[PDB]
Amino acid sequence: NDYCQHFVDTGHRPQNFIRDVELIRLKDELIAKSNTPPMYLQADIEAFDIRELTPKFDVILLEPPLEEYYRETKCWTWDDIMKLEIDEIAAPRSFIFLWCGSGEGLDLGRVCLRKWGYRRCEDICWIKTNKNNPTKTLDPKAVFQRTKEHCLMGIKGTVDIDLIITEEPEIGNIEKPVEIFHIIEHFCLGRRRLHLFGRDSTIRPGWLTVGPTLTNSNYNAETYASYFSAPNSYLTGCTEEIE
Amino acid sequence: LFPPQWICCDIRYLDVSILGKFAVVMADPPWDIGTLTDDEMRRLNIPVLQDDGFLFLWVTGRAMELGRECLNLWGYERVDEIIWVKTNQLQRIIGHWLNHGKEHCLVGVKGNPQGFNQGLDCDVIVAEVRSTSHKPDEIYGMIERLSPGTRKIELFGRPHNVQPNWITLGNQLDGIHLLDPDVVARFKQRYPDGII
Ligand SMILES: CC(C)[C@@H]1[N@@H+](Cc2ccc3c(NC[C@]4(O)CCCN(c5cc(NCc6ccccc6)ncn5)C4)cccc3c2)CC12CCC2
Repeated sequence: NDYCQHFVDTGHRPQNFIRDVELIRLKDELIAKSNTPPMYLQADIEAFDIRELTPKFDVILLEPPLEEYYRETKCWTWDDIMKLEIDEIAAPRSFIFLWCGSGEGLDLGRVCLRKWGYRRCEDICWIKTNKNNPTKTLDPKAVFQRTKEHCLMGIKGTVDIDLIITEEPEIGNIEKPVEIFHIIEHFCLGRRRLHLFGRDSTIRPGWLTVGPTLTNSNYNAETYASYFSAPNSYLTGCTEEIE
Repeated sequence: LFPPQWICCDIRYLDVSILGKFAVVMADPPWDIGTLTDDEMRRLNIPVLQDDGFLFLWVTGRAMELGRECLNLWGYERVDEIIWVKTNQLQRIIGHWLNHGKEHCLVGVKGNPQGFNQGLDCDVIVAEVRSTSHKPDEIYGMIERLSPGTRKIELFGRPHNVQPNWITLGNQLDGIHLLDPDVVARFKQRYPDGII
């Protein structure tokens, strides 16, 4: 069966036909007992001195609002994103997960990762199904219909698959699948976790969220650093808390 | 000449100027991740093969970056990226951090191609794994719907890749099989004793 021919026939994307799309439970519980209280801070990140965010972070999730997320609807250009001083708040060993979209971000987002000093180790793909709606408006450069987004993973310093399959969100809904959070937390990369350009709807235990549209803030740098003072400085986030 | 054609050779040393221009070029290189070093991939004479059209370039691991390098050095802008979701015969899905469910194929444009059927397919392939290192036949159907009847050239193909309207080059092909008269003409002129 040629699903590409089938999509040309019927408007059903090939990913519509992927099927199915342990001890993992215990690891999830250890993550959940390990998680810091959620913390969040409204900040216009264009105008915001990033260095106020301390301590340096083990994980950075970066979800800038690309103009392409608003097909039928302040956007950030890759120009703006590349100027963020991401390297000033990243720990010497740390990880970045950058949502790149499906256009020039696949290239420009790689330039950022190198500019901030990371090498890319994984290319995580959000494949969007259209089971509930067998039509697209193409970017002028596009050769094919774009049915996916890329979240690039980066490492600097010394269980899950690289696919997320969900149904295409409603027009003007820009949320990324919450599955990206499970993939991250399962890596057990440390507990200082920053989500840049989060929203009220993305706040989450174990995470600090900073964004222009947050309606409330609770961030205090000294309180936040208190969660990781000894004897907690190096926990993976997947181990039992120290008494 | 519409039926399959091929040239067993070393793509490093073949004078590809004899082959003419192609609406589509596809390459599935053996990346140094019988491989080629990175300088041998940069120096491949891709730029002569096309004036206007598309390049399909499979990549993996660090050739994800390096293939973007060759792609740009060779004169292309990357305009799309196809991913193939690997399944079994029952449509379930099959890098030291995450398990890999896909292979990547960069899509690059050169010049100004006109009369192509952009938008017909979508950038995801779902299809069953065949041999090791064996790309899915669906890409040929997508490439034929995008640019029907035009000439296409595949670099680093194996015998199973030979397709109508395509000229396959690779060092595991059986001999030289050429039917287009101009290609036969330029091939005998440049290679009178049939040795490359
Ligand atoms: C996602 C992609 C990236 C992944 N690809 C990986 C892949 C691609 C092709 C594979 C293959 N191709 C057949 C070859 O002929 C075999 C030999 C090498 N080569 C050459 C080289 C050459 N000059 C140098 C030279 C000559 C002589 C002696 C030394 C050096 N001249 C002509 N041909 C190609 C054969 C076996 C495995 C391959 C794996 C596959 C994908 C798509 C799905 C995954």
